[PDB]
Amino acid sequence: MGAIAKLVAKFGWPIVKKYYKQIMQFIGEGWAINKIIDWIKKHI
Repeated sequence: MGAIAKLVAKFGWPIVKKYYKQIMQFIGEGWAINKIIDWIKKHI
């Protein structure tokens, strides 16, 4: 528990919904907790 929420409390609800096709799409494999974070911020 707490896979996508990690990006919500960090970035924002409306900020994760835009990159939901990537974040949740990555975790499905075996990403880390220090990846999706630096990833989103890097994109935006």
